[PDB]
Amino acid sequence: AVDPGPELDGGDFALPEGGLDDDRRLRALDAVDEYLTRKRKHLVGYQATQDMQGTALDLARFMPNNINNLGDPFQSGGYKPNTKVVERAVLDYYAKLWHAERPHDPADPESYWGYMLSMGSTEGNMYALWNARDYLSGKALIQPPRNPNAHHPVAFYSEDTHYSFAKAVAVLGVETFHAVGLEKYADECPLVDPVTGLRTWPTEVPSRPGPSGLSWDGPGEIDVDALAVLVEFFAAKGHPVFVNLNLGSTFKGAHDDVRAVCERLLPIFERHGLVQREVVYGSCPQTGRPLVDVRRGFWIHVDGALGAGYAPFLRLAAEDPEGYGWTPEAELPEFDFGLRLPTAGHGEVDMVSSIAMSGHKWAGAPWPCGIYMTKVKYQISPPSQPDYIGAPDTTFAGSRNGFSPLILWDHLSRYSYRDQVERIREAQELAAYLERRLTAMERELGVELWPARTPGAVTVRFRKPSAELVAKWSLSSQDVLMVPGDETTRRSYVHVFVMPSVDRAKLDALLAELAEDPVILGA
Amino acid sequence: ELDGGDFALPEGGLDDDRRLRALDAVDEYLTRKRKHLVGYQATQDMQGTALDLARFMPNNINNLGDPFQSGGYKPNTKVVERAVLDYYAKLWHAERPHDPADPESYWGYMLSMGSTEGNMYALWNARDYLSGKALIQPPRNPNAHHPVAFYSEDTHYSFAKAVAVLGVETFHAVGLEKYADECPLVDPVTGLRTWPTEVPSRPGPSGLSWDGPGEIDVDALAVLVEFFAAKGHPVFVNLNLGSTFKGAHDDVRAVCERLLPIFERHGLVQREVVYGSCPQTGRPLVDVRRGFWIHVDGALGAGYAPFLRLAAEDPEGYGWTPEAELPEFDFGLRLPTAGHGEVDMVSSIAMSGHKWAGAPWPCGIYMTKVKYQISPPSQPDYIGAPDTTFAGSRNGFSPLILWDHLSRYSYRDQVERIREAQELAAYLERRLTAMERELGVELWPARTPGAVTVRFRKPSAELVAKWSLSSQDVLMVPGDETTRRSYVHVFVMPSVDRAKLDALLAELAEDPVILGAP
Ligand SMILES: CSCCC/N=C/c1c(COP(=O)(O)O)cnc(C)c1O
Ligand SMILES: CSCCC/N=C/c1c(COP(=O)(O)O)cnc(C)c1O
Repeated sequence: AVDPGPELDGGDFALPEGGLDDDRRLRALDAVDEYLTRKRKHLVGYQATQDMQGTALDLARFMPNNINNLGDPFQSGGYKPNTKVVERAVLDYYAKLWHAERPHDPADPESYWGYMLSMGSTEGNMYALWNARDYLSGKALIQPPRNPNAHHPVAFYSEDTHYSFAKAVAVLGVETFHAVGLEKYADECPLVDPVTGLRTWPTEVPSRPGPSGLSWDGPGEIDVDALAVLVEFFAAKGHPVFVNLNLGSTFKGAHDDVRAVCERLLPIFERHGLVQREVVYGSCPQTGRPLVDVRRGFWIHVDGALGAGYAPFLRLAAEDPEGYGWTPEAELPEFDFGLRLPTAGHGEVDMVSSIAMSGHKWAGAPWPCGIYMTKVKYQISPPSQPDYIGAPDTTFAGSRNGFSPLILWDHLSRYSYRDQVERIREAQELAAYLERRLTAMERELGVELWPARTPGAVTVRFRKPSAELVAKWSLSSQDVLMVPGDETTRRSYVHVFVMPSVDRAKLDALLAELAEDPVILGA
Repeated sequence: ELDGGDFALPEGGLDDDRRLRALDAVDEYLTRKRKHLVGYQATQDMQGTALDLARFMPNNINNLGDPFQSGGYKPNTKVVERAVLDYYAKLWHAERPHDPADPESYWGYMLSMGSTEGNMYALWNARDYLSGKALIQPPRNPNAHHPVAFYSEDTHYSFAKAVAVLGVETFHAVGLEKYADECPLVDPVTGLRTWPTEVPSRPGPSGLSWDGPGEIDVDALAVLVEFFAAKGHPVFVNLNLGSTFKGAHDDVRAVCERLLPIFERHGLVQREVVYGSCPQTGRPLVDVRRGFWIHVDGALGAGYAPFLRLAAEDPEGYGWTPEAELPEFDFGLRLPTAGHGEVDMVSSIAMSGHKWAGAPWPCGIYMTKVKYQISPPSQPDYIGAPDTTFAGSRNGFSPLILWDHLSRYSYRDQVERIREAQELAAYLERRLTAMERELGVELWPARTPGAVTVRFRKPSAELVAKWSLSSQDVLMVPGDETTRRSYVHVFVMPSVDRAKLDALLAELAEDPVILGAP
């Protein structure tokens, strides 16, 4: 099989007490560059854009600055070397793209609020679930200028949800429907397990079945029917509800049908008094009663780590296909802050409470970054009031990366909407091309590759090749059990993500190597 | 200031001329501010890190997963990351190499946020360890599972945030809820036994903490810890090694010496913990853990304190006797037990790379030991490496920044950097008091011995904005809004030299608020 090339050797990097001379330092940095350069040119297995030569030329000049966007993006604060003016421009652009109300205005509850992340979307998902936990549990909101389960939120998300949510749930102590089901409602699961036929609580909301009848070969989209049954169960018990929906899922690149979910859940929320409800937020200032305000009892979060970066552009083309000269083959669901639905008796309800996106995914960046966005009306009173930063502590991070706003600003400034439509068009068409070539390879060589692509996704999955090929092309791997609870049914998959830095020549080079790979051939 | 109009991003994009004009405006703004920043604990001169490392900006580097495991995302710098972690492990007297089979060996990782991530991780780790959640895979008492957090009034706001995020209760919350009338401390202002909101810091000339050094009151800590330990609670203590406003160093060694006998008396050195019930008959599955966790928030100080203590150990060899003693604080701090065994006292340390070293963005280190590692929240296929960190994707450019920094300086050069900063902080304090005598104004200058920050009366807004002076208000008698005083501080980082201080002092001497001072 192929050569992935040398790894870095730890001996070259050991840092002695006396320091390293300039020659040893440069040799080491050159080894890093040679390694990273070879790997970045061949990476096709992760949802991370690899080409930003232009941003490097333009933004290298900023590396001498210790930039810190400490505090809320909407006030400078005392740390003057900051890029909050740039950060606000990037936030504004995405607020427009996601049909949020702009400008940000602390006096307008419907207006957007958001900030740029210093980790990746893990930060945005953690923040979302923190914000939701406190909002749904009755903690105090930010300053303007009988039911025992009312304060016990329950989280719902599909089996294709990223591991950051399992992490966030544990960090924040938000209980999933699975945990609450087992603890409080052990024999009352409303779903029958398709393998066993028993009413056992599933660990996550089922995703849609594939040809097998099971989720492993399905599209990776949440089963809306299953979600609605589960949400109804807990809403009827009096619990407020947190739902995460994946817009570009980690392995399959699937898009949960956010509009279908919202249409199906709104009447459930209305029936069970979760559209508008009174909430006690601590005891009353002196005498032993409570205070009360009015809140919704549900929170829909869209994990658009990947997909919030391209879905607006695909949807633009879908709305005017002759203008963009492209009809996307798959429909991507309405998902953003513009999604508004009628009710029986509360008027139009704006359905989505928050969105996360990663900048190092579709746009590309040299480090993790991204955006969390919500609305003013959801903002929680900050944990404390630090004088020393001069700006409110409204964010998950303390010190914040102020170079990432420059990265994304530079990116966004170089492309029109039409250019952004072209980038998602080419990726969609090249993903379809890859799937076609993989099935043609199965016919030419008489090998099984198990190729699969969810319509509208920018990723294609297929049988895992040799370890050396996986290492050369940074293929991401996932094992599946074709029948849950049986380790004899394991299949090993990889996938390829067709990002804007992946072109036809790169895919053709990979395909030529797959065709001669010893695992692929010697099956 | 920067004009928002220059930065609005149109649907159609910006042309190359508008783009460059905007980027030039940003550079001009940042350059002017960087050169005058003296009010925050952030090194502003990286002395060629940018020359050396700009070349890496074309790479989407991702150190996804554990630093000590291969993963599938091959454009990563984990080899570099491990070199950096190894350097700090040695500096902090941790056991190396990292080895999952050696419980005493270090484990740590590089942060993608700043020290906020490391403080959050430490409290998460401690919460789960002290509460009996399952530990990582190697190759009676109703309060036993209810940890209680303690830290001083000079603790950074990231802890208040972390406590809220993680649902860890502070001694104040638990005191109020469970033990409302049993506070063992008397309030120095009121004389009532009201639970204070944080562990008292040491008093100043006022008899109150506001003009004190900013170090935790070890007596008060010990009284509080004993109270909750005696009730059966396990205990988390955060100690500040270079506090945010006063740059104080909690006496970590004194704290550990005072707490160990308390832990031994109340069975917190080695205790049985229930971490489940057995798969058939639900009998408690059990291992032995400690019932306390001491974290050092070295966001700032973990970067310089080793080097000062190196000089203190050999002052004639380094040609410098530090004037203040910085406490032993690290993984090497080991105390005798009642039975003449030894206990390694500190469980974790956090440090920020954008503070003492300098970086273009927030970064840092969290470090603990293998014996404390918690079982990951889930098992992910698609990353390869275990999900053992707070971040998911991780900044792999920061390891390059710190490696490059550390590679350029010997231990002796690092000792010189902290020497120069200590001497310049002492100079600043002398010049401020000389200014009070020359101009006949009261500047309230204050510097905790051994700190690299000096606090003084807040000057005009204009000067504050020019020099990025950090501000803090204090009430000189807690609860009385008429006793408010506004301070600023200057942090003498390695990028602050005599000339910069002298220029600031010349402006302060003509400042309207300083000259107009009642
Ligand atoms: C940049 S490629 C390696 C990361 C893969 N996925 C991350 C990922 C994440 C967490 O984002 P981060 O790693 O913290 O930037 C969240 N949600 C979804 C749907 C994802 O797919
Ligand atoms: C870099 S100067 C602005 C940050 C000031 N203080 C941060 C700070 C932090 C939180 O670190 P970060 O902001 O997340 O990097 C924690 N602990 C202590 C003792 C601190 O002083």
